[PDB]
Amino acid sequence: GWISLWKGFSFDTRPRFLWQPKRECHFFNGTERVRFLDRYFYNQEESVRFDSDVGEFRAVTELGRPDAEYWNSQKDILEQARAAVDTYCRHNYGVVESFTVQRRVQPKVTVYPSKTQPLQHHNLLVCSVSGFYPGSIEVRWFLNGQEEKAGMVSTGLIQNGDWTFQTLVMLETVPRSGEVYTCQVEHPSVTSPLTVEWRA
Amino acid sequence: EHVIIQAEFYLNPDQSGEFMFDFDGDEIFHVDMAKKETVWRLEEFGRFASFEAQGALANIAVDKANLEIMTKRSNYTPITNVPPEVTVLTNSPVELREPNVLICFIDKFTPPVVNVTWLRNGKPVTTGVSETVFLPREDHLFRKFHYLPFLPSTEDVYDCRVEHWGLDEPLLKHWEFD
Ligand SMILES: *[C@@H]1O[C@H](CO[C@@H]2O[C@@H](C)[C@@H](O)[C@@H](O)[C@@H]2O)[C@@H](O)[C@H](O[C@@H]2O[C@@H](C)[C@@H](O)[C@@H](O)[C@@H]2O)[C@H]1NC(C)=O
Ligand SMILES: *[C@@H]1O[C@H](CO)[C@@H](O)[C@H](O)[C@H]1NC(C)=O
Repeated sequence: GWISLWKGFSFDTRPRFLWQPKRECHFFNGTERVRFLDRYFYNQEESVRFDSDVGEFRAVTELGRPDAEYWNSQKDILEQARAAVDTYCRHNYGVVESFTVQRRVQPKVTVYPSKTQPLQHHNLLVCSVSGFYPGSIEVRWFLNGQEEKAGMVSTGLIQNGDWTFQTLVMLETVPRSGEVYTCQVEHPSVTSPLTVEWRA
Repeated sequence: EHVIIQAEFYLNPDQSGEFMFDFDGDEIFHVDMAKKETVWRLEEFGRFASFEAQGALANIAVDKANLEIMTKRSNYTPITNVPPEVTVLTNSPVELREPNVLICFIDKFTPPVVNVTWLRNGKPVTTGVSETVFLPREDHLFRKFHYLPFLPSTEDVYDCRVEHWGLDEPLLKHWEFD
């Protein structure tokens, strides 16, 4: 299919002036509930906005006040915006859905000891989860069937910018012989949880 | 729950403009203004969809005309520089002599003008490097990624050097094997 753009409407120390249109389509439960926003930003400051849940243009700052009023008086401009949820959002959703909403890339999970600082014996177990999509993920540490919930630091979700994610979850522990640690990963690319064991 | 964003900008006096689609924070495509060309973020995307880059060129023209109207209306109020914060990380856990990728993540900045150089042992590198366009944020600052494929070793150290008008000095973020 052909992605259709939203055309929108018409209104070194030297100074810069920046114009930022943002056309947002918010989807809930597929295209069951869709929300469209036409947002115009001047020097990072929103001036005028069309929100499909409101049904008319609104000035966010005084700078956008003339255009919100004029656009709201135009039957044709206003009905174009109110139709955008269909002519624009739902259209583009059907075009890109197969390789965006449905994209699934499996994580690579590895476990390795590390150190908080120059120490003599490893005091961190690192569960490295990388290369996955989408970003929704759960990473849990277990020590012999008991979930370790204390003494954990995570990098959080790291977006690599190439449609893959990465995350590291560190367990603060000096491993003792006979202890079996399990990192458990839940991700929509796999039906069951992923587990990776590490022994001292 | 998903969000698709058509994000554009035009910047004076640089006369820079960009046009891109964002899906849940990742780029679907942008339009190469010089080459009149749709550039998909992953090559496979272009085998499932199409976009007329001419339409993006037309939107940029309207953006320029809108900018000049609003610049005058604001009595030429300029934008406040916001300097980036820079993070250098690897694509995956680093293993010696096993190919990896250095990522320079440039975040939370505006206007969308930046100079980025990869340095290996203090020397600028340009071989195999790649970059993204200026990506949107919810707070309407920008993101950008720069990439450098590398062979990890104990001998080479790396820096991503970032210059921005909101910074007093070049920002260098270091990376080395530990
Ligand atoms: C831009 O300047 C307009 C006039 O220039 C100034 O006028 C006053 C404020 C004084 O400082 C003088 O020295 C300057 O030359 C000013 O009218 C305009 O204000 C905007 O337009 C007026 C008509 C009102 O609607 C007001 O509420 C607006 O702010 C200045 N523009 C802005 C965005 O401030
Ligand atoms: C990038 O480098 C050029 C060349 O010196 C310079 O003119 C421009 O101002 C720089 N941009 C920055 C530092 O943001």
